[PDB]
Amino acid sequence: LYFQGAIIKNVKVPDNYEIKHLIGRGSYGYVYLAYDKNANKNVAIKKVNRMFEDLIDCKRILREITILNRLKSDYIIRLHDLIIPEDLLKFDELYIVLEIADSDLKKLFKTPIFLTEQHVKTILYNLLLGEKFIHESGIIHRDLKPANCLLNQDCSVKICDFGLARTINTSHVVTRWYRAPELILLQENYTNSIDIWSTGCIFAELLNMMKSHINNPTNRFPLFPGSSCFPHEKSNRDQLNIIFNVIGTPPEEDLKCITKQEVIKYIKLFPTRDGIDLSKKYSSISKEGIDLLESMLRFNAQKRITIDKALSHPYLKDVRKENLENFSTEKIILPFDDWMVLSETQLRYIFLKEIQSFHADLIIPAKLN
Ligand SMILES: Nc1ncnc2c1ncn2[C@@H]1O[C@H](COP(=O)(O)OP(=O)(O)NP(=O)(O)O)[C@@H](O)[C@H]1O
Repeated sequence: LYFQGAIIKNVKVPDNYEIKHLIGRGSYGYVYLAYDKNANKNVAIKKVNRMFEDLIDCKRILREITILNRLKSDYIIRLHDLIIPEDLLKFDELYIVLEIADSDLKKLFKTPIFLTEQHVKTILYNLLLGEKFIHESGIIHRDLKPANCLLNQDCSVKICDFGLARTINTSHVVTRWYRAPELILLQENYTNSIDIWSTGCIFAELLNMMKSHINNPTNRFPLFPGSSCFPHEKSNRDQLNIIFNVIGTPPEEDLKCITKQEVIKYIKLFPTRDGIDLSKKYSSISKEGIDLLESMLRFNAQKRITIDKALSHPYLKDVRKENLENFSTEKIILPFDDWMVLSETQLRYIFLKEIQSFHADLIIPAKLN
């Protein structure tokens, strides 16, 4: 006769944080509502377990933490605190304290509520302002999806979950539904256009919330749900399949970017087909709206609409705030680099320095230098 309210049990955090309840979960973390006595505010606390088993996963959480700690924007979720581990040399857990948000787009999409088109617009624009800041800081998030676009009741969007981000120069559930084809196809280089693609996918799901497109909330679906999310060739073949089913086999101009012969030949062996007509799928929105949607979802990363053009797109004139597009921020420097293979030792050092940024007096063990 166990109590389900024993989900709070595993969460051990300094006494100034009062754990209230569970709010959300992903493939890596469970996150909890908590009240902070010292700051007088609600916060979110992400707990990540088993964090040195796999070192690729370890690096992931370091990247998430180091990025958010060096970002300063109302459109990116704030890093409120990092809790000192009790065992500084052998800790396998980490408590990440974040600015709280009311919700997230994945939750909204499941709720039995309908949005107006102004809502859709307000939200997409807010998302794009966030992506702009990510760009101007010389980062590509690389894994934008409904789960990591947090939402507040006033329609403001806060981006999170930067563990897959890259800089501009075990087994888990893995969602490939918002991945750009170039990424699916594993091409050498890529730009922020990768985040615009993801934005297009999200936009389709924002469009689903209008009653005139979908009368019954039960039946809102992602645009590209091809890949299976549970544990390279087959998963990506299905994800590439469904993308072509929607936007079409690509034309020759789109294939000129590609470097490797075998990839072109892989592509070319998907039977030629035309897209769906998205105007017919989303037939309550203007031709401008559909233009914005179709521009974000171009196979050609080069022809895909840019952040700046999406912000200034006529479909969003009604909500645009050119005042907020113009800000000044520098390219952040991360305390490690993408290529760097790093030891447990070295990764524990960098964690503790970040934790030290929030806790001035923390002393890093000599063993970890
Ligand atoms: N600051 C926050 N405020 C409120 N809810 C949050 C916050 N951060 C995360 N959540 C909720 O927790 C979920 C998981 O967060 P996320 O950062 O994706 O965890 P993760 O497992 O570490 N990353 P992923 O596996 O890519 O989802 C989100 O989809 C939200 O429902």
